[PDB]
Amino acid sequence: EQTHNVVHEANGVKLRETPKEFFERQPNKGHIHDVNQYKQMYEQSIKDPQGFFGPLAKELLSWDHDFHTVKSGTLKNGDAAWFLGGELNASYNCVDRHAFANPDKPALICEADDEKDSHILTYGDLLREVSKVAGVLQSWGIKKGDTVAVYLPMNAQAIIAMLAIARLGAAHSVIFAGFSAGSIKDRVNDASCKALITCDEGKRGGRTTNIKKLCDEALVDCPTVEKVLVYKRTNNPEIHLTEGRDYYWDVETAKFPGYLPPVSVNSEDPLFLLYTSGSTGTPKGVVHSTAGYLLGAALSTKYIFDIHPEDILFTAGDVGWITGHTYALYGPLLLGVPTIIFEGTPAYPDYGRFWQIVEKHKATHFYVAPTALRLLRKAGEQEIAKYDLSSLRTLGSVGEPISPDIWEWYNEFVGKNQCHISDTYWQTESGSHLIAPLAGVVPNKPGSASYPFFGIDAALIDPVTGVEIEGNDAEGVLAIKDHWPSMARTVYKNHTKYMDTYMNPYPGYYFTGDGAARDHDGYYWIRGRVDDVVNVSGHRLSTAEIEAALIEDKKVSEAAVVGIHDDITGQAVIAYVALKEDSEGLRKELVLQVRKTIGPFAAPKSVIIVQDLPKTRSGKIMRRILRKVSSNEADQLGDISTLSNPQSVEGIISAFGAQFGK
Amino acid sequence: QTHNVVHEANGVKLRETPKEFFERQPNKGHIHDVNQYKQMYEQSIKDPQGFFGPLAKELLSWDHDFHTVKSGTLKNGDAAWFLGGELNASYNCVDRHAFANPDKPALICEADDEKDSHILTYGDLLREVSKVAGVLQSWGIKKGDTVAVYLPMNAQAIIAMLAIARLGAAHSVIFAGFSAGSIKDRVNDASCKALITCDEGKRGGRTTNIKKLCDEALVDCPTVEKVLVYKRTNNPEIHLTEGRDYYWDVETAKFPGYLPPVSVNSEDPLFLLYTSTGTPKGVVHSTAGYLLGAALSTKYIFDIHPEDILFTAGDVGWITGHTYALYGPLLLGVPTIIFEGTPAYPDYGRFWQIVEKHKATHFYVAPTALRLLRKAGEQEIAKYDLSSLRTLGSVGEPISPDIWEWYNEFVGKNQCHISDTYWQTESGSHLIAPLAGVVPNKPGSASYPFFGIDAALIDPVTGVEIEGNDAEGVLAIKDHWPSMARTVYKNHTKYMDTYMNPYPGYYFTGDGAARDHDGYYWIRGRVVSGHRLSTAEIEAALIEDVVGIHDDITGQAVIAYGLRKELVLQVRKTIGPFAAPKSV
Amino acid sequence: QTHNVVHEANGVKLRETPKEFFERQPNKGHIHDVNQYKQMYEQSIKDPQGFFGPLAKELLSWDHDFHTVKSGTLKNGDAAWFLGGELNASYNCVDRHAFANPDKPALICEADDEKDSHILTYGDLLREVSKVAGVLQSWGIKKGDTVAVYLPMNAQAIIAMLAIARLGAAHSVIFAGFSAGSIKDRVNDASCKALITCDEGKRGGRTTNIKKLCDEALVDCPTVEKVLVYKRTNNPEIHLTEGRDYYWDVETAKFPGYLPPVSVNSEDPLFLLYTSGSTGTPKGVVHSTAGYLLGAALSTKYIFDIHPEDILFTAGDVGWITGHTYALYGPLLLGVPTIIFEGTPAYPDYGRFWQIVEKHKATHFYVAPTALRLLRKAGEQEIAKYDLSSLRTLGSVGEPISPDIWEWYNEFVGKNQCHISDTYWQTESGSHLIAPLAGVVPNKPGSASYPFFGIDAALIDPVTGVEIEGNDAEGVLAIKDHWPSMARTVYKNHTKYMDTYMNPYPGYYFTGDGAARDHDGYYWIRGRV
Ligand SMILES: C#CCOP(=O)(O)OC[C@H]1O[C@@H](n2cnc3c(N)ncnc32)[C@H](O)[C@@H]1O
Ligand SMILES: C#CCOP(=O)(O)OC[C@H]1O[C@@H](n2cnc3c(N)ncnc32)[C@H](O)[C@@H]1O
Ligand SMILES: C#CCOP(=O)(O)OC[C@H]1O[C@@H](n2cnc3c(N)ncnc32)[C@H](O)[C@@H]1O
Ligand SMILES: [Cl-]
Ligand SMILES: [Cl-]
Repeated sequence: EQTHNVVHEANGVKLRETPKEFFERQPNKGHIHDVNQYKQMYEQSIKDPQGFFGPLAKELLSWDHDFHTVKSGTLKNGDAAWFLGGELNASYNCVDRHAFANPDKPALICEADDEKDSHILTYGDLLREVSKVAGVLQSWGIKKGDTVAVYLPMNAQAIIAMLAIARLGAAHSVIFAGFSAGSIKDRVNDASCKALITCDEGKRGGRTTNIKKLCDEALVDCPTVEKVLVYKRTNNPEIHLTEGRDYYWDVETAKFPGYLPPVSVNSEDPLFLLYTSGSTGTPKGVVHSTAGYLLGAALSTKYIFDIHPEDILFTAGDVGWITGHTYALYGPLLLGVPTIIFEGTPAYPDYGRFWQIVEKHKATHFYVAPTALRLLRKAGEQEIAKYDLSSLRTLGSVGEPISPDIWEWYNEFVGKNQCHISDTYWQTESGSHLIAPLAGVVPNKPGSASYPFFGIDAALIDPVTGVEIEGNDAEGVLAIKDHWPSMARTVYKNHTKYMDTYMNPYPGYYFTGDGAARDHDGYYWIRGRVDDVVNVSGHRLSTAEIEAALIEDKKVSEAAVVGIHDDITGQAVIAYVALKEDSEGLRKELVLQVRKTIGPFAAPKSVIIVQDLPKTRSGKIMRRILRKVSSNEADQLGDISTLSNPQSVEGIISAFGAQFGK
Repeated sequence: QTHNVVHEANGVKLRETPKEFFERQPNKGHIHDVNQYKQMYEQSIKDPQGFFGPLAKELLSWDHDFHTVKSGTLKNGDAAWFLGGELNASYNCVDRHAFANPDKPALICEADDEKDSHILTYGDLLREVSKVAGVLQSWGIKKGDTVAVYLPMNAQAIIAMLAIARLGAAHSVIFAGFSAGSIKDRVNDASCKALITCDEGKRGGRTTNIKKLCDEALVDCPTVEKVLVYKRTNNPEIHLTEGRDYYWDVETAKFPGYLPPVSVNSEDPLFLLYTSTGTPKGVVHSTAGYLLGAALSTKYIFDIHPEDILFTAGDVGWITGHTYALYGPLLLGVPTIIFEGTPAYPDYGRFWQIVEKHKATHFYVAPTALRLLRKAGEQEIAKYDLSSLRTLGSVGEPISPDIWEWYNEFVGKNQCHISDTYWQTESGSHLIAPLAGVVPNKPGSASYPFFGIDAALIDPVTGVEIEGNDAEGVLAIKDHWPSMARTVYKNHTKYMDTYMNPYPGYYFTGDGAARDHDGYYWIRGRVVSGHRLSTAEIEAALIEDVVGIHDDITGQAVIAYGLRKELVLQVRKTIGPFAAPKSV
Repeated sequence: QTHNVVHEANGVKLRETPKEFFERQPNKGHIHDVNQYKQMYEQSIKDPQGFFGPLAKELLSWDHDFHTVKSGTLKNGDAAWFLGGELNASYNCVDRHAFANPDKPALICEADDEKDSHILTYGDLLREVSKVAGVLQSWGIKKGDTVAVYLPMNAQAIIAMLAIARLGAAHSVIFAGFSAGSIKDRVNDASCKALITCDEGKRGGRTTNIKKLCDEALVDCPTVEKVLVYKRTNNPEIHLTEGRDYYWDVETAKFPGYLPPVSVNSEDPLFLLYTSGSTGTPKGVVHSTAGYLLGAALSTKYIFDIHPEDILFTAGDVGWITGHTYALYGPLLLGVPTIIFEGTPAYPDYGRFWQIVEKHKATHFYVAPTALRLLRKAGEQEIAKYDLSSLRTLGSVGEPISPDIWEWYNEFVGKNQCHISDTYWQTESGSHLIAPLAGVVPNKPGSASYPFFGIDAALIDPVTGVEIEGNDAEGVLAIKDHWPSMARTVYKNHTKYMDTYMNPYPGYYFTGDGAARDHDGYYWIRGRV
């Protein structure tokens, strides 16, 4: 049909063909001929994964040992495996092989917080520094199977640290630099890391950040950490190093040579742990294999973004999150292109920094979160005209829904109606892109991620019946019908939590946690999470974890945290608190509690003080009532006589109306 | 036609394989007739490189190629096969079949009480082996470690052995009937880092105290860092030691159903198997050579095809369960029946109920069991449909012509082939046996030597090989073979003193045998400076009025525990001048 | 024609290889003439990938292919060869020759007193090396560990090194003449998990205190968990520490005559060898596995002209690089017998070397000019008592050889019928740098002549730091690019390595020596600067 009765996003939406200038700027024949070749390749990646991914794994990756089986396992049994029998090394495929080919080609284009401190590392430079850091870790006893934590800002040392760890066959666990001491402690202890790599202080927005200080605070309770490597980011001599545990990056790396043999690992040996928040309260360490994850990175980076050897990628992300892992580090370095590592903010020294960077290095591909696009539209639209952005041809959006208006703003003001826009939908647990418009191939509907990617058999499940929905113009739970190379393989030392979360809810499928809709053309429209996980400015948060931090305050008895829409951050956290026995004073105190328990980025937008929370006959909190109230749907609550304290609802409603502003 | 030495063979008609064997055979037999067998055998002796090289590639999956098929000599105790090659045992027993057909049955587990019986597919087996391997790996188990197993004959024993071999470590299986002291000795000699066991066992309906005996042993086993305990009975009164003991179900739940197998060298030890007035010695088997011997013997002697189902009524506590309940059949990708209980529980028809239930085609048992069932449950055999069987194996002890006939008629219905298999823990796999559907049987004779086994009879007095037939003597083997044991753990000298030095240039089985005019071997049971002495005879001469040890000059020395000179002369004039003890 | 700078070169007639060399040669020479050598040399400089790749395949057995022949630069101290490949040193030096012909001799052992001499075949060598590795494997020694050796020059020293390399560990040989303080400094720097030594030694008929010195040093060596002690004299009053010291014979009896060798990466360290430098305490020179082995095999073959039928007698000691490269690896890699001499040139008389050469029909002899000066002074008359007609290559090493000693070496030992190879190299080069190839390069007494494959020699002006073009020149000797057997670091002190070798003249390797180059390109070593 032409009209949609379910997918209202799609009604009267004109397709947006790739502009002709995209192809004029393309350095070579595109990797895909047209949308028909894409459909053929897609159908093969579903019907015949062995014949499709086998050759691609050989083309894009360098192997130390061949694989005998392309694909094994099933979602329902949680035993997925790819490229069995094969051996390889991640740092070899990202550094060594490119350095041998051309050691002088740029690899890390590092733009520091303050541009005066920017620099460029070639592949030859990167090989030597990765080798030396790996040499230090090796002399410390790090070996295949160990885990090493990283607590660094978004700069060269973070990338070097990750690649040095993977060079030895160990798994890195990168901890976002905005995390508090308690969040560091939790992640390090769950992984039992033997070593940590960090720095003395950080630079953000021109202001100094206390990085080593928070490590010392967490490490008092991290008995498994034997040694710490400290990079002199500020060289502030007043930063204390603990004798026998802490050692300086520059001093130790000077003892070792600029080449170290990489350690061969199995395709399914763990490459890294990345701790993610879910519906649990405690963060869960998502584990990724080596071969499957790397192939997914190279494959998506190449085909969805249309990356060629001549190109330059600026992923405005942070390696503390999956987007930096896959599309600032592994994706581009696997393909041998330069990648821009930006340490600062889009506002420093002014709101043209992104564009100053793009113009400076003639970047061809730009990848950013819609939260930033909203900021630059609100505060820095006047800066764009100062910069030449004609080197760009691919503009990616990631991590949250992109509104059609922001899509248009991105298309016109950054791309000049001349670039292809790739709204990429995916997750930490998927490793790489799931649904995205391939650059130069897929026509765009603003606000739609369009078609599923190679190896991704997407489906919609009816939330009522648990049955897959045939046909288009449909809505439901977004699930995937078979595993794919870059799919996460477990939750570290807690594979049962992994099964209960992703595989068991919809047996036979993978459960994304998201709902979506499919229009008459097969285009998917993401409709946000269905498991009440909150995404604030691109950061996955656990409302359960925020409730725990608020309760830790001994003046608080009960806490209930929900998420609502926000014009700036996408979603905002609303915290409801009941006290046992101050005003904004207490509310400010609680916000700071969340800041130092989890991290500044998890602070609630607002704190509502209530006499008590609505609870069932059981004694448990009905959070549905707090969600309906917080979204000004006070009506639609329904019959509340099932509660044990229905009189509380009135107080909840009035408190939200009185305290959300103030 | 007449024998003056091998009296067993006089007037024994050959017993051709019944026609029903071939009617029940799922495919064309692997060997056409005895003449083809003789050609293949002669090559496996004269040209081991050209014979075993191709078979090693056919029957095994390799992670790294081998550059030399065969190396070393018996006289130097440096035997090695497929040098340079790398592989993994659990990959060849599980992974490769799971990829091919994950739903094909692998372990048909018959519990002590049938209500608890279940079937694991190759896909199921891969997941369970991977999860246990993940637990052990997170505990620090790695190549070169030894891990003890103290479990009954059930799925967990099989899973545990394969998970240990998946990491490149060596499993040391300890028969679940052993005492605390027997556990203690074996664990300490092997210096095991971990132990896998269960809380209690079920045998004949009665509960056995398994974990309790382990705790008693482990008080003096400092090398054991952690123990994995399976809830076989879930008896809550069974104590676990904080910080050491962890539950199988709890820990395996933390890890995924796939774990990369760890490649090992062809000559890396696959397992240690301790023997029962001697002190227990850990017989060590290589990885590649042992596996090939298992697959090769299982395939050709038993005539195993992919469609078949093997019931080895043995226990992994002994070599028979190791090779023909686990490795042999799983290497070939067939189902294997793991029976936890006794032949009497819940009644004396259980074996036959099991064979009927799963339509087993191959049955392998010790004459001791056949004597029991003949004495107490003969009437139960006919109650069950046993027409799926075509091969009936006997192992571990001589099968008398009388028992052979009873086995042939009441179990086989004069329609099956009987394979009297002779071998030892140290040989890894069959040495002398009638190939099913190929070799005619003489009841009580193991018949011909197997591929790669150059059998001979040695005069025990002179150490000289006996030429010709109608002969008797010490059973010895003239060259090493792929599945031959490689050492005794951390005691290679005892290995040399036992197998290689008594008759230098040969392997000494410890058994006597006779060879008749047709070449059939008849096992006849167990038997200083080149002169053989009898410790028993020196004790007798001294009593009318002794032990052996290694010696760097005279090879071995005899120590017997004015009068000392009188006794030495007594032994010289009773036995012989060269038979005097070194010291009295 | 005339030299104004290289005064050593004026009026020095070339000395061609005697005819009897080519008569005693068992097979067609590996290089026909000097002109073919220069075509090969120029390829080894202009095309290292195309020259050394095939030679790496030809001379070494691999467990994994390599993907890149050469990587890195002198200026960044990140040189690497045969990247991605794996192999094992003991497999190439023992196993593969045992399989081919186990009865061929490998170690021709001449003890301090000849009555105790014996010969190990490659089959015998493999069984012994396996048993010792089996001992170390059971002790926890594994790839990445370092194991110290404190043994005289005899079979056990050779066996211990090969057994340590069989497991993928690095052996740190400590010359048996070192004091306890020297042992202490070396063992601690390397953090050795185990030590292999003996109870006592035999040197010139006298007993030496070996275990006693180890015990005095080990009181300050916490990392050493276990010690393996060989019974050289079997003196029962030698104390072994309970729980730490075990006997060689007692432990090897427990293990089988074969053990699988452990694969190591091309650039995994094969050994540490501690040198005395101009800067304080000893420094652990580290050598790769593939690069070093290729260099040892390639130079042994082409400079000495070694063939399968030949027998090499390197009268050195494995405490030093000369014994590492040319008493052990070089010859064993090529599957020829090597003569391991424990005693002195003086005991029981000054005809010991020659009695050995005659005894075993040695075709190659390799010694330091210090021994030549000793024998010239004291043992010249003994040379005529022994048949030395099997020799055809006479090597000099470790120090300049004066034209006088050269002539003496040439006439009384070589009988004016042998070729003389004055080899110049260092511990840090792994193998020969400059030497006259046997049967190829005519000699100028006192000159090492031309650089070897992959060695791009040059002279630098010490004052200006600029390479000196043209011949008839003097200055600091340097190399313009790294070579396969070049040392890769100083253990846990890569900065000392960069400061010593790579930084003085960036872009070059600094040999620490001064030299001169004459109009014919022959190099004249002028000693340390
Ligand atoms: C990537 C990343 C960060 O991964 P993660 O931090 O795991 O968050 C994953 C969740 O982010 C949301 N999301 C991500 N990309 C889009 C998109 N293009 N359109 C709409 N929603 C999107 C969904 O809710 C995902 O499940
Ligand atoms: C198998 C097994 C268990 O191996 P193991 O427990 O080592 O006992 C090995 C000894 O068993 C006896 N034996 C084994 N098979 C037969 C046979 N077919 N006919 C006669 N005797 C036999 C011999 O004495 C063996 O040396
Ligand atoms: C080999 C070795 C031992 O290596 P090492 O002990 O490091 O000493 C190395 C130094 O010995 C001197 N040297 C070595 N060989 C010669 C020679 N043929 N002609 C002149 N001088 C020589 C130089 O000074 C070297 O740099
Ligand atoms: Cl005994
Ligand atoms: Cl006597």
